[PDB]
Amino acid sequence: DKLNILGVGIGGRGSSVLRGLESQNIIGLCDVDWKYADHVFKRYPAAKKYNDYRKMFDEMLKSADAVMVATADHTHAIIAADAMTAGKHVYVEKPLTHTVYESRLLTKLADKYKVATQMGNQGASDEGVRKVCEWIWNGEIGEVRKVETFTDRPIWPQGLSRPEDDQRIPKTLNWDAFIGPAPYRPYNAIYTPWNFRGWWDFGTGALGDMACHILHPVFKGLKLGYPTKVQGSSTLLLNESAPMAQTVKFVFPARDNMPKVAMPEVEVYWYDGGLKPARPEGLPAGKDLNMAGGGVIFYGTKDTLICGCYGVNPYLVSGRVPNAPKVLREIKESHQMDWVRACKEDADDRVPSASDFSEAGPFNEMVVMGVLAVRLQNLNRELLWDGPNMRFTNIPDDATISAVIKDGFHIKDGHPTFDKTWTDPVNAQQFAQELIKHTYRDGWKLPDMPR
Amino acid sequence: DKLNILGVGIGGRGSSVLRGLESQNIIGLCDVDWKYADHVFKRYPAAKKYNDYRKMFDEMLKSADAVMVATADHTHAIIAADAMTAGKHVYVEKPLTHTVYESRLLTKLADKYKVATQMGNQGASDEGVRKVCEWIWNGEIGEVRKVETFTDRPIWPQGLSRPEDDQRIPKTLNWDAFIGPAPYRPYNAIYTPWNFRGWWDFGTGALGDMACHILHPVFKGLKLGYPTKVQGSSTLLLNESAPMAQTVKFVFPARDNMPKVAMPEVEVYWYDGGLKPARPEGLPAGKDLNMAGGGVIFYGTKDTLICGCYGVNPYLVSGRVPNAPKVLREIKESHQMDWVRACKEDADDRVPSASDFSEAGPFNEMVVMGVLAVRLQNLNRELLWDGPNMRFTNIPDDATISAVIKDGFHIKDGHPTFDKTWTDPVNAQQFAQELIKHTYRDGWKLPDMPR
Ligand SMILES: NC(=O)c1ccc[n+]([C@@H]2O[C@H](COP(=O)([O-])OP(=O)(O)OC[C@H]3O[C@@H](n4cnc5c(N)ncnc54)[C@H](O)[C@@H]3O)[C@@H](O)[C@H]2O)c1
Ligand SMILES: NC(=O)c1ccc[n+]([C@@H]2O[C@H](COP(=O)([O-])OP(=O)(O)OC[C@H]3O[C@@H](n4cnc5c(N)ncnc54)[C@H](O)[C@@H]3O)[C@@H](O)[C@H]2O)c1
Ligand SMILES: OC[C@H]1O[C@H](O[C@H]2O[C@H](CO)[C@@H](O)[C@H](O)[C@H]2O)[C@H](O)[C@@H](O)[C@@H]1O
Ligand SMILES: OC[C@H]1O[C@H](O[C@H]2O[C@H](CO)[C@@H](O)[C@H](O)[C@H]2O)[C@H](O)[C@@H](O)[C@@H]1O
Ligand SMILES: OC[C@H]1O[C@H](O[C@H]2O[C@H](CO)[C@@H](O)[C@H](O)[C@H]2O)[C@H](O)[C@@H](O)[C@@H]1O
Ligand SMILES: OC[C@H]1O[C@H](O[C@H]2O[C@H](CO)[C@@H](O)[C@H](O)[C@H]2O)[C@H](O)[C@@H](O)[C@@H]1O
Ligand SMILES: OC[C@H]1O[C@H](O[C@H]2O[C@H](CO)[C@@H](O)[C@H](O)[C@H]2O)[C@H](O)[C@@H](O)[C@@H]1O
Ligand SMILES: OC[C@H]1O[C@H](O[C@H]2O[C@H](CO)[C@@H](O)[C@H](O)[C@H]2O)[C@H](O)[C@@H](O)[C@@H]1O
Ligand SMILES: OC[C@H]1O[C@H](O[C@H]2O[C@H](CO)[C@@H](O)[C@H](O)[C@H]2O)[C@H](O)[C@@H](O)[C@@H]1O
Ligand SMILES: OC[C@H]1O[C@H](O[C@H]2O[C@H](CO)[C@@H](O)[C@H](O)[C@H]2O)[C@H](O)[C@@H](O)[C@@H]1O
Ligand SMILES: OC[C@H]1O[C@H](O[C@H]2O[C@H](CO)[C@@H](O)[C@H](O)[C@H]2O)[C@H](O)[C@@H](O)[C@@H]1O
Ligand SMILES: OC[C@H]1O[C@H](O[C@H]2O[C@H](CO)[C@@H](O)[C@H](O)[C@H]2O)[C@H](O)[C@@H](O)[C@@H]1O
Ligand SMILES: OC[C@H]1O[C@H](O[C@H]2O[C@H](CO)[C@@H](O)[C@H](O)[C@H]2O)[C@H](O)[C@@H](O)[C@@H]1O
Ligand SMILES: OC[C@H]1O[C@H](O[C@H]2O[C@H](CO)[C@@H](O)[C@H](O)[C@H]2O)[C@H](O)[C@@H](O)[C@@H]1O
Repeated sequence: DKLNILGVGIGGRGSSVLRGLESQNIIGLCDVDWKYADHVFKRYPAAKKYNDYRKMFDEMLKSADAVMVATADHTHAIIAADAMTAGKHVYVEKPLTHTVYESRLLTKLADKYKVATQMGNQGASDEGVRKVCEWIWNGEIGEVRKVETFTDRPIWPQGLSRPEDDQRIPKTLNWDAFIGPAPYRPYNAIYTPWNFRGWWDFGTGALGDMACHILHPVFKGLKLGYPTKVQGSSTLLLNESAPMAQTVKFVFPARDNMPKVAMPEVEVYWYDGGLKPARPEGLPAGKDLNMAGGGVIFYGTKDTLICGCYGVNPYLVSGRVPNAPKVLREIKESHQMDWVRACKEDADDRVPSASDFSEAGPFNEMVVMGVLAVRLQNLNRELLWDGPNMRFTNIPDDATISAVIKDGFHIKDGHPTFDKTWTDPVNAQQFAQELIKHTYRDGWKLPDMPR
Repeated sequence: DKLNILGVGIGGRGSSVLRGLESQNIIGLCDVDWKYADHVFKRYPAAKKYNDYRKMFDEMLKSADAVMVATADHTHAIIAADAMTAGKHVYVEKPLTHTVYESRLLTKLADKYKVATQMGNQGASDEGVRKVCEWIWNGEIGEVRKVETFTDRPIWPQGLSRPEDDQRIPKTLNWDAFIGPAPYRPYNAIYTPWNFRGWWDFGTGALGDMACHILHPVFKGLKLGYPTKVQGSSTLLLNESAPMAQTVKFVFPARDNMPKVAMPEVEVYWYDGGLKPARPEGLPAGKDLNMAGGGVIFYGTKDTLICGCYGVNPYLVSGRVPNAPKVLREIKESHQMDWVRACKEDADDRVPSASDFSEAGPFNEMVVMGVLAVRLQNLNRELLWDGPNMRFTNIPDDATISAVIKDGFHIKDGHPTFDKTWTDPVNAQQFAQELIKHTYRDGWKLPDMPR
């Protein structure tokens, strides 16, 4: 007796996800690009097709139990939020949302409406993260105070300028439903499909593409919540496009200790774009820190624990392979079909799936927080974050922010010229508020925060 | 009595340097590009002009006392080396050489021939580095075990492909004398004037352009020598062009202690291309780490000492202005005219200038060693360096190296493609030997290492 699922954003990842769900009932499909997406729609010949989720939701929500969402980052929130208010379970690809306010909105709506929820970081349903947690929690490495994490991404070009040409909107593409709540701009294929990753207003760069896969063991294993301090630096930082390489450093406060391991204040370093943490003491020359596209090094007082992306293949530098007590549930079905199971339990008995918004909500808040760190970098200050009120506490009321628009380097009869164009300065406090909570384009509205 | 000076590489920096020496006698000028450099030649209308340093040296060495060198990096060594074997003092812009072997060659030749020498890092003759040394040496910050250094450079584009079109050699440009001992290639104006910085075979990137200015306080003040370990990582690493941004980590061994401060094993971090060290504890929010294009943070057991590029404006995080005994020679003449003075002293009474190759020789070896770190990065290992024999000790003979030639990312009706083209693998041990000591193109010969 099957879940009725609507899909929204089916052309890319959404394709393989709907594959997971096929046992069920795909009854409605909604993509904005009927060309990129065609292959999928006619894999599900029985599903009424749409190209604006709001027409689909009007007609078809009354016939649906769940909603899968694999759109570009900046619309996940508003789609998911409209579905939960309607009583509907939602799978939502990672990253969960584009902003911090949105992540917190979703966490609070999941709670309020009592609906199965799942972020699309599927390495949360794998074995490797269960072994990292069961080991740290049995004190196998001791107290953890410094963590280093990295990806090799971006592997596409970032550092892009807004295209200066024109291009007409294809007949197959609903360019307005794509912009959604973001600020409107002239269409170009540099923005979709796929390449939205490197654009501030749509994607979250390497952070959004890879950090939810890489940092999930660090967040669950150290039972992290809100950080207290964050700082970032990067290669040339532009106003519309993410940079080629960034370093971010977070600091989290001490948490309750556990019986076999203490949970002190921990510093979490993130590197990407080629940049790597320096090699741990004890690690063999020649062992690659990258496994499946990234690495984590937990520096512990008694030993050093290393894993790959998706938490794969954890090992201790010393050579010891612990045999710690089993504590986390072993997920037997897939990452998607576990979410399905959760949808069919009554709210009162429901065993949440591995990426329920209760965990992934706050987790995404840390990933997306790294964006704020990198863009506010010119403030030249550890940024102090108050988590419960979603604001920095330590930005002066008269400091300002300016980004580079375009680099103008050129040589001129041998002598060089370092021209550059910069945006108009805005108030740093308002800049920041707006990265944390976006002002939605007219005709686009989130549901209210509860509580 | 006046110094007879030849100049070699006069168009760019060489211009302002010849300005310093004007009090003397500029009798010979040799540039390869008679167009870029015309302005200079006719500032010194009496100087026999050449475009190949070896013709000039034949005709005019027997008439010269000294030789100024401000060519592109990769020829400094061979020019300087031929001058010193002839009994001639040399000023040589920074970086001193392109390779480590060359730096060691020059240090040993200065010693053997007893000639005044000066590297062109003029911040060595300035005040701020005397204050950093007099303070460290008087225990004002205590023992230093961790140093962080950075520049905002490169401020020009690197990450370049060999140009695919052709241009003809102007009549004004002796493109062969330019290549010198480097491997020959078709001419293009992407290679000179000025822009050679971004090309492995000619320049050393941001390292060569800024690190001798930034790291000179760290080397002199901690009385460093050979490091024992290095490692590096970077953005996209190409086979002919330096990258957008790099991080290097050096480790030096403990040195003799001084009366008032101990000299333990110290780690030196280097960042560039926008990447910055995390902010020190104690430092005011808002205060910029960059001063005159870079920053140095000496982390001490009792206090934190910060300076800018060229060692400018050293301050302690605490707020104290120490008042340490004066120890280093206070340079009253200019950076160039001090070297001149040194040339006119008899060898046995010569007070060396502030950048005599006895110091700058080893100093450059560390700067240029950061290149080796970045290019050997794929070996996935802390590299152990044996200084006295100029080789790594921990590169396997089985292992090989491959660089990216050009990135082929493109999207194609929405579906993306991650092509990249790679060089043919070469033996890693021989690759490295050759970066340390280049094999000179036939017809180009360094002097022997002295016995
Ligand atoms: N879990 C993983 O392994 C994983 C892998 C890849 C992508 N993702 C995530 O999944 C999401 C999709 O990325 P992708 O590479 O598949 O993108 P894509 O652009 O390749 O495909 C997304 C599809 O959504 C459609 N779409 C976009 N905006 C829409 C909107 N507003 N309304 C309706 N349809 C819309 C697009 O036209 C396209 O067909 C992102 O959040 C991404 O980071 C997760
Ligand atoms: N001390 C500093 O502040 C500083 C400043 C600028 C440059 N530099 C250094 O000085 C050097 C030159 O830099 P630049 O910006 O003047 O370069 P440039 O390319 O602008 O000028 C170099 C000049 O030398 C000529 N030349 C090049 N190769 C030659 C060769 N083999 N023989 C003879 N002439 C040759 C060139 O045509 C040009 O006339 C580099 O080593 C660079 O790092 C140091
Ligand atoms: O009227 C309450 C809700 O009814 C539907 O959902 C219920 O039944 C679904 C079928 O199993 C379950 O998936 C769901 O958990 C139940 O609450 C509908 O999904 C909701 O939108 C209504 O709010
Ligand atoms: O997280 C705790 C500390 O971890 C590091 O140090 C521990 O582990 C090292 C090897 O991984 C050992 O050198 C050392 O003995 C341990 O203390 C790190 O050195 C510290 O900065 C962390 O606080
Ligand atoms: O960087 C873009 C994507 O990288 C990862 O995806 C690739 O690697 C996975 C591991 O083999 C494959 O399953 C996947 O099919 C590949 O494209 C990452 O998992 C994605 O989320 C990124 O978008
Ligand atoms: O925490 C201070 C230590 O710094 C070095 O090592 C720590 O951090 C390194 C990463 O840059 C790791 O390689 C190392 O395992 C960490 O403990 C250094 O090894 C030590 O002298 C310091 O204790
Ligand atoms: O990401 C949202 C927008 O960010 C940039 O714009 C802000 O920053 C400018 C100065 O750095 C201000 O002039 C402007 O008011 C801000 O909105 C970017 O330039 C925009 O295009 C983005 O949409
Ligand atoms: O792209 C739409 C608007 O963006 C900027 O404004 C947003 O963010 C501001 C802070 O930088 C807020 O003051 C404002 O509420 C937001 O709309 C820009 O300043 C506006 O001029 C644009 O319309
Ligand atoms: O005739 C012997 C040397 O002649 C030159 O050197 C002398 O004259 C110069 C005047 O200051 C100085 O370079 C040098 O210190 C003197 O030795 C020539 O430079 C050398 O090659 C000869 O040994
Ligand atoms: O140079 C050796 C150590 O330097 C630092 O330690 C001192 O400086 C810190 C602030 O810059 C102090 O807070 C710290 O407590 C001092 O001991 C550095 O923090 C250490 O990592 C180095 O071992
Ligand atoms: O990276 C460009 C160059 O930066 C420095 O030089 C600039 O700034 C100096 C003082 O700020 C001036 O003397 C000089 O005229 C400027 O070009 C640095 O000295 C150079 O080596 C760099 O190449
Ligand atoms: O050395 C272990 C310390 O880790 C941090 O230490 C360094 O980095 C800080 C910020 O990036 C600096 O302020 C500090 O001076 C460095 O030692 C941190 O200071 C502490 O939690 C640890 O002692
Ligand atoms: O000095 C740099 C030169 O080396 C690079 O190529 C070397 O390494 C290649 C693989 O990365 C080998 O195939 C080759 O034998 C080596 O010379 C670079 O590719 C060249 O541009 C430079 O001449
Ligand atoms: O264009 C550069 C010339 O040298 C290259 O070879 C050097 O590096 C090799 C290892 O990568 C050494 O084995 C070799 O002896 C060196 O000369 C290149 O392989 C040659 O084709 C070029 O002539």
